[PDB]
Amino acid sequence: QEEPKIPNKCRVAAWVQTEMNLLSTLTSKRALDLPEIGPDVAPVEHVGSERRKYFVNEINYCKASTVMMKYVLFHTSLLNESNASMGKYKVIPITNRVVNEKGESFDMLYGLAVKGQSHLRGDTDVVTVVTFEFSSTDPRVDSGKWPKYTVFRIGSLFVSGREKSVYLYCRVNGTNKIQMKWGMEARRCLLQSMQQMEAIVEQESSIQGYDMTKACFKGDRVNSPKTFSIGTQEGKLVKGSFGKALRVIFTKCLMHYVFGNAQLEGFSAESRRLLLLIQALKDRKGPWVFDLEGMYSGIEECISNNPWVIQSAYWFNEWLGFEKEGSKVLESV
Amino acid sequence: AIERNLARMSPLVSVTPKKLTWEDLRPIGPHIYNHELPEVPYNAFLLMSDELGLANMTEGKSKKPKTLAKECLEKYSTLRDQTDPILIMKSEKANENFLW
Amino acid sequence: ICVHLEVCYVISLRPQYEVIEGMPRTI
Amino acid sequence: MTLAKIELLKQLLRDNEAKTVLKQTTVDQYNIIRKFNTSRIEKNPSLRMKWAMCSNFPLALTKGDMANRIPLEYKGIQLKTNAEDIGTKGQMCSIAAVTWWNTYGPIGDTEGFERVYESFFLRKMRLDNATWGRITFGPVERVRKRVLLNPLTKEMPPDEASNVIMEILFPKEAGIPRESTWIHRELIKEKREKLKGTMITPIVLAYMLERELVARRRFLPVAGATSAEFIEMLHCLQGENWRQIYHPGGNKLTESRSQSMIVACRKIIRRSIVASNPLELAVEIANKTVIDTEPLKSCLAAIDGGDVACDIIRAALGLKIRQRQRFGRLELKRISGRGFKNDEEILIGNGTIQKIGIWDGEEEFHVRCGECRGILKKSKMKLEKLLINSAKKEDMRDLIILCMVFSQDTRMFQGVRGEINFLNRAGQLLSPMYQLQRYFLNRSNDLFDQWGYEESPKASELHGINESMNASDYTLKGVVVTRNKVSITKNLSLIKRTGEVIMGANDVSELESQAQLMITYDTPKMWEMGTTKELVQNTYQWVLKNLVTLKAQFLLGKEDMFQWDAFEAFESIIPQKMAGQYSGFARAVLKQMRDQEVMKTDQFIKLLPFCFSPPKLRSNGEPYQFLKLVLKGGGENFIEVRKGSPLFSYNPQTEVLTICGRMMSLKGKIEDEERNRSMGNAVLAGFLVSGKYDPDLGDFKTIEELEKLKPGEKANILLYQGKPVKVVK
Amino acid sequence: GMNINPYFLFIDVPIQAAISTTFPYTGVPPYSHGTGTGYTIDTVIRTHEYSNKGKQYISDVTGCTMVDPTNGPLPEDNEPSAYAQLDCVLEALDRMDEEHPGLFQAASQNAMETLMVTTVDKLTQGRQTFDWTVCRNQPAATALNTTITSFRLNDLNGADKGGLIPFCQDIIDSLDRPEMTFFSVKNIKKKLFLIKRIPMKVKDKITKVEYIKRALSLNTMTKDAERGKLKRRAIATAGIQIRGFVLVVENLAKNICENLEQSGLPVGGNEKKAKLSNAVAKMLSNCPPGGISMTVTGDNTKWNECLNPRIFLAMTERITRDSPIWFRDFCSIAPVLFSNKIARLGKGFMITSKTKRLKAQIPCPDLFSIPLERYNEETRAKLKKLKPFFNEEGTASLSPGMMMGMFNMLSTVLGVAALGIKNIGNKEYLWDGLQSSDDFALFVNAKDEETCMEGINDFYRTCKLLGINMSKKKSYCNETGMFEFTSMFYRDGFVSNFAMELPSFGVAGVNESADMAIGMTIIKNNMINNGMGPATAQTAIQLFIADYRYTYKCHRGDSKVEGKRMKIIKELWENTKGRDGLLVADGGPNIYNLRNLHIPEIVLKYNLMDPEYKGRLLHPQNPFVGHLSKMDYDAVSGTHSWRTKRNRSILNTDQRNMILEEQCYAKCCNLFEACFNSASYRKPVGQHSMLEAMAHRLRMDARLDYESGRMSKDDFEKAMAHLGEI
RNA sequence: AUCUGCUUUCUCA
RNA sequence: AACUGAGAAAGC
RNA sequence: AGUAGUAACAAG
Ligand SMILES: *O[C@H]1[C@@H](O)[C@H](n2cnc3c(N)ncnc32)O[C@@H]1COP(=O)(O)OP(=O)(O)OP(=O)(O)OC[C@H]1O[C@@H](n2c[n+](C)c3c(=O)[nH]c(N)nc32)[C@H](O)[C@@H]1O
Ligand SMILES: Nc1nc2c(ncn2[C@@H]2O[C@H](COP(=O)(O)CP(=O)(O)OP(=O)(O)O)[C@@H](O)[C@H]2O)c(=O)[nH]1
Ligand SMILES: [Mg+2]
Ligand SMILES: [Mg+2]
Repeated sequence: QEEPKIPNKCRVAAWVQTEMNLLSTLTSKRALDLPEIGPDVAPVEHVGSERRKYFVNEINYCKASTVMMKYVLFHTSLLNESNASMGKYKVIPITNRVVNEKGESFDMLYGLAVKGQSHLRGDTDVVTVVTFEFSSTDPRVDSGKWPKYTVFRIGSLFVSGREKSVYLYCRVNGTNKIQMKWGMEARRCLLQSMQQMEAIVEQESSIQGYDMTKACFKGDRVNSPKTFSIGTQEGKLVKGSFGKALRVIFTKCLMHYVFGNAQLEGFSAESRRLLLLIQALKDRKGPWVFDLEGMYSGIEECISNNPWVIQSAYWFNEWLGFEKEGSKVLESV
Repeated sequence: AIERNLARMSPLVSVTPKKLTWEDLRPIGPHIYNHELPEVPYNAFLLMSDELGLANMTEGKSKKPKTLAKECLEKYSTLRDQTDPILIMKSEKANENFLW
Repeated sequence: ICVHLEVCYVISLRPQYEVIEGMPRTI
Repeated sequence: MTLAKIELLKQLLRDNEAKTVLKQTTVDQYNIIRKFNTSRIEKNPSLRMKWAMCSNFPLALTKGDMANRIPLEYKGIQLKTNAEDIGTKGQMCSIAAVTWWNTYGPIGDTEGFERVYESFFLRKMRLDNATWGRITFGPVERVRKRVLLNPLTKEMPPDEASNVIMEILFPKEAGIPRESTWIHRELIKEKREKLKGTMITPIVLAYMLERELVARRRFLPVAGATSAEFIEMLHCLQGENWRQIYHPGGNKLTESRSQSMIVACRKIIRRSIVASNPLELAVEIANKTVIDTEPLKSCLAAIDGGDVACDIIRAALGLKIRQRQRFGRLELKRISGRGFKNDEEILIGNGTIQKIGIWDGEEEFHVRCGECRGILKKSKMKLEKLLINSAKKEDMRDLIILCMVFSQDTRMFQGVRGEINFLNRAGQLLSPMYQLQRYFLNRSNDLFDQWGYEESPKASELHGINESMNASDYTLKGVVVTRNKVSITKNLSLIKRTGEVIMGANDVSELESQAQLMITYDTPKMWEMGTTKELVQNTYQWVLKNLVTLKAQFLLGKEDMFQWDAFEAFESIIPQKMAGQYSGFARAVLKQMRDQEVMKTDQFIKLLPFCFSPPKLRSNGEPYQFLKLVLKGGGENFIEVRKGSPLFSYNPQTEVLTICGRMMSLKGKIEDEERNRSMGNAVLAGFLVSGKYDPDLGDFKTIEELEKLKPGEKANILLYQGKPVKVVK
Repeated sequence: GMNINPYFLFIDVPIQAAISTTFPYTGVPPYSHGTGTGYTIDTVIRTHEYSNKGKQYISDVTGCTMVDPTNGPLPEDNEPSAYAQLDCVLEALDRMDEEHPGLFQAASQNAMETLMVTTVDKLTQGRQTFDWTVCRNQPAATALNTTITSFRLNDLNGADKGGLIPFCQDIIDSLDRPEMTFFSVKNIKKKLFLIKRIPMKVKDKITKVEYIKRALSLNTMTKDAERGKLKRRAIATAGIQIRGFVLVVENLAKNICENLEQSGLPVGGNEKKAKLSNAVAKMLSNCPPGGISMTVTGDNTKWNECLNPRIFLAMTERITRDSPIWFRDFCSIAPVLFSNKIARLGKGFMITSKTKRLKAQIPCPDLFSIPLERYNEETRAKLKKLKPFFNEEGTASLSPGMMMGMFNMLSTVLGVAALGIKNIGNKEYLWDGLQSSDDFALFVNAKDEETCMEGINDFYRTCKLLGINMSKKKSYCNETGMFEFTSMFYRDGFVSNFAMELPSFGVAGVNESADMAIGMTIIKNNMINNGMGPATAQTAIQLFIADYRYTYKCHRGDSKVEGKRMKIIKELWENTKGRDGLLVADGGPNIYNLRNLHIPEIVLKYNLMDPEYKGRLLHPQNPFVGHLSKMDYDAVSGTHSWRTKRNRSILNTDQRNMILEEQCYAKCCNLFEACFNSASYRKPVGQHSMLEAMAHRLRMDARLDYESGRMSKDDFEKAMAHLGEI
């Protein structure tokens, strides 16, 4: 009986922070293909549509939305090919539909995929997908980021007078039917991102007596725009707009899907147990612990090689340091 | 019975309550700061921020993914016709020849 | 019960009397 | 097809395995073999559907001519599988086959769909013939209540509905003719005649009938509208922060209108009593109150019923008072009497002590039930007399039972011997009297057993009756059978021209119940009729918005800043007993903050609303002292003077005020010196800070000890966990 | 270079208000792979190590190694302990009875009445039951039917009485049979290379002790799609013999729980939220003035491992004190069966040669047939620790613990009884809690924090006395006002956690119309009671329609998507004049919004459909919906209410004999339903044979047809002849 | 005054 | 080789 | 190889 391969213990990789920063940034293209919705009649429906305008205009023009749509479409096509061609090697192009501010529609080809034998009788049975994806990033910049990828240099492109090298990242990845199905359903990452923020808007409305979506996003004559603690720049807390926070939460949910496995589930559960204690501390509830090191070990056993979990631990430590500073501010009372 | 057994129960059986202070909240997972460990590699199914999508303006007519990819490669004929593998990086157990 | 059923049967293609006794409740 | 079925049975018995299955298996065990399944069913239907849709022929056809109409291939698209494997295999088709049928297939009859799904068509009709008001953004307190999901015209218990369905659809194999088969004979016959010309599957018809009859009740969060026509739109009606005014279509039962009217009148009176000149405010609100889609005045005029609150509002509005009451199936009219309700630890027959509502004093009611009438005279927990008229036996029994329960006779309470639940599975308080009524309606034998029997009247007209509903030689004790303008005071007291109060605001039931219909208040101050949490949040939001002006007036003015409409509305949720003490305590604390340099803005906001009622100081002229100011409604509705509260918490670090779950910011209205300022000067009325925890003084002194201190006497006060201080008078 | 830190959202929004962000339920739930034997052996070892200090003996009935931690030495440390004290449990039950006078008597009366009116059909309400005749997992109905047939072979006809009591009497009598003969299923292996396994049903016979072990055997497997846990766990399924009495025990415990103010069961959803909110409000209002109230959010570690079926037997006897002796014995059976429960270790372990590229499956009976050095370190240690309790036939003796945990209600009763003490030694603290099966939320009111912690420590020790092990790692305490109970996060009120119901937002995968209705209703209910605002509700509608169109390939008719269904959809779009009435499945537009989420799609579009399309869609005889049988009834549902056969194909396995038996039963049931149309709606009762009922029904129908003139005289003669020969 | 038939999915335990 | 209990939803 | 993670798939 062969020893099980334990997930490796890896350190924080700076590329996860870069992924979070770039996926939250506003691009110029729309990938969401949200279908029509029946005409509004009730004032509740009109309020919902008005709020959706802001929320989607924030999320829709973000790189995370394009990545999510690419994942959804590719997993749909991959499941279709796997069931249609179980005993054939199929080329499944990595494709997406994008729309810019001008309404122009573009077909985006991010690469090709080879769908090997896919006699996926079981739900967890694995089909190997060989992905040849175009990119502009030079792997040598962050070699530690690309030990799984064979990268060639196939040409160049001119987004403008500038010249950008093009590389072909080749990786023999794999996936099962469950992963394909949940990829076809990655659109839910929108809802969890919207609801959390939408609730906040609703809260503000109850404090102001009127719909506060425009005030929260842009700020009206009576209310300044909502600003959230979005991140850090040179060790100083930075403030982002409401839409930036919405995009950050949407990116967090998209990464939950992309890097979601047992490690992330366990880390989420245990770190939530710890987050509740931190909140009790912030509320001056005088929380008492019984075995804190045991809870910490439960949290830490889930941090092995999931990039999102490792970066979440790093962000948790940073946020905990900031909360400790805030408590230091609170002590003088 | 309960009071009797509690009296004769070992004192070592305690819930060990401890008032929580911010100092007790050490950073979680210190090993991730260990530079002796490898950086967590990129293991996502597809490239998220490094993705390069070749763009092809459409005409409101989605024929097929195969034809879409063919047209997009035809627009960027320089990349399609590249038959010279300029290997930049290689995975240890991969076969750059077979991959190309 | 046996005597009652015997009397009912003695009392009894198209029989004049259908029997409701000597059968389960549901039937 | 009896002959064909017999031939099929013989054919099946020709098979030994089927023969033994039929012979050995009993009728009860059929239900087991009906579920026989050798291969376990898969457990990821979503994945299975996504997998099958990406295949050729996932759908299964039904053998017949209609399946033959589907072409094998349509424009190169193979709709259905080839038929070269007919032998004991089956047939399959693609979703493209379904689309082809919808495009070019035969045009069938839709009458069956209209009949079966008439419930959903009525739902659509209610939605379409409905009007929408305006969406209001503000706090909404939703209570989890067991409400009916969909409207019904005849709701019956599930077993009764099942028997009715069996009679309608399966008259032959229906079993024993039960009480339901008789009391619903008309409906059963009507449905049978209506369903006579139908070829729809009997099981589908049965489910249609149960949807039409069986009532689906679920626990849902509701806010002022529990009628099923509103529950079906609950998702759009309101949330935790917004409320959509909705007017459903279709006809509404007058019972819901009466219940909503009672709730509206009770809310109006509760909000008006604290107001100066309560009559004027009550009239003003009632003139702008709409029950679902009709004004409150019209509902009061057109409803021959209500309660004390409805009568008070009618008198205020000019309508005559209808001194009528409803106690379930029993309808009563107060001929004369007077009684003040109290909570009594009544001992029930099965050894249960309950805080039941007990009335006192002589009271006479013209009572009626079904088609029977009578006169009930009662006193505190006793039925003095009950003169009933001749009517049907069942109606007379119902009237007698309901009058016994209404009189709250001690024998009636002692007559409970069985399972009676006065608390729902969710811990919510069920009405004790109605539960007793429900128990005694069915298990009525013990009530008459314990009531006692005396000699039947021998008078000229009075003849008594017994449990058989006949003029027996012995009558029920206190029961006999016979064959034979107001003015309203400023304080909402109904007085006869003689000078006697007949009803008052204090006589209005304090119960706060959700309205059956949606009560709207077409006034700018429509939030003043909300629940405790809504009122608290709105009042504190008003304080925050006007915090600058309130604080400026407080520093400059002396007494004119304590009187506001918002605080008047907030007073309606402070109990009258503690309102004056709270006002005195809060005013003293605010004045002590102002006179000294200690001004905790959070404490000023917290205590300001309570400084509305006239102060009621202690006998020595010093204000009362409180740790928590308890507000009306719910155990968690209170304000902590020192600690945070579920309704009011302050975070100095972020200067964030969490009120009823909503976070406002005091950043901008604050002084940086306030954080360093001590909380000990804004906790006890007439107390300032002198130093830290002094061991010599002793242990922390409680409110009772603190109130008894002398001037200049130091003591230990624990502001909250981990924060002790030393205070002086 | 600003770096985005999502946790900084918590600097503004409190954790509970943003708790939904802490649930990664948009990702794939973890799935177990391969064998579950490792986890089963782990749970066996954990149970026995938590009960090892107890009394170890050998069962004279089965020969298995039994461990009894009850009444054992009190634990001297904080490790999971199964050494429950009978005196302490009985004292807790007496305290609860004093708190609730007559509660036990009423619960016992209700359970006994339900048992007296309960039928054997109640045993068909299970997903997968350990069928002892085939020693596998079979659907509960299949296992029950096979058990009944085997009992018939053994002259055990109590099931024929129609009640659960006689069938359970047969169950306990079968243990006394010297040998049990039953219908098993074997398979012939044909080499074609491929080893095709053709199964056939034969007759087998086993001894008394083997049958006893099988009846007491629990079949173990691995749970799939579990969320929130790093490591996979094992689950177990019982047989009919155990479930029969577990039903009654669970019903009694449920009757008890429904009348306990500190129980989170059987209430759920909004009812549970109301109960918990009321309890929290009461405990907040009952805080002594100036005192400190502290809430402990606590989880119990190794709940099933440490719970002892002997303690549950004691609880059953204490509860059913006033019941007739027959009911007391009936309720005692289930804890007795679970105290002698045997665990089937599963599929065994796979041993592989990497250089030779070979793998083989060593089954549990052959687990020790190879040197332990050929297993990995963890498996080697697990097998070494399992050996004393290992049974040569390939099972493990698991007398302690509640591996299956089928006593959720009874365990809740035990936890509440633990909560009922409320004080020890008249100290200055009072605790009252909320108790689900194992999760709990304690509330201790005292004069200061020190006394609150004293009370919490006393509660911990008392739970240890009752066999309950509060998890110090996962449990924490704060001031009353914030806590968590059964993943419900209370912060001055239960906040809305929108992520938990997120996984159900997708296409339910039943059929097009059913999935449409399910998605719309899920959106509606999440709006009602999960904090989903109108904007998020409309976005959810959009996303559901997108997923629906990409699942059923029913994109908008005017869209440019291409597919086998899409060509006909476009043809329908061109043909249709009232395009707004076309269903989404037929490429029609989506007219759903918030106001009409509660109206079915066809009803919503009924007045917008074209008459031609409406008639084609709502054809009473459309072939895509299963009909009942021309004489076939009219299927009212539309063409989209179709069914995809749930094809349970197994590679290299042609279950023709099993399918034949299933189809024989199906034919008999179909004929019976044709004779008795009410069978589908109302369950047909009767102790007589199905053939007798069908014959009498057909005779009456034929006589009525003859008298009424429906049937000809010659046809009536034919019917009478056929019935006579029947 | 609302309390006094099963199957499947999701969540929780 | 997808268990137990509870809740909601859908279908028969 | 890879997916994945305490044990599996990489067809039978
Ligand atoms: O829905 C609640 C309440 O609004 C509703 N109700 C009450 N009255 C009516 C009328 N007249 N029409 C329609 N609906 C009505 O029934 C529920 C009662 O809740 P609650 O408000 O708590 O009732 P209350 O607190 O008043 O006590 P309750 O015993 O239920 O009596 C309600 C009603 O009956 C009168 N009443 C009862 N009893 C036993 C009385 C008595 O002994 N003596 C006198 N004088 N009156 C008695 C109550 O006073 C109310 O009139
Ligand atoms: N029969 C089942 N019971 C379950 C299941 N999930 C939870 N539970 C019950 O709830 C209890 C909680 O188990 P958890 O899944 O939380 C196990 P966890 O590792 O978190 O706790 P410990 O390892 O016992 O400390 C468990 O003991 C069972 O009694 C399940 O899938 N099946
Ligand atoms: Mg847990
Ligand atoms: Mg818990």
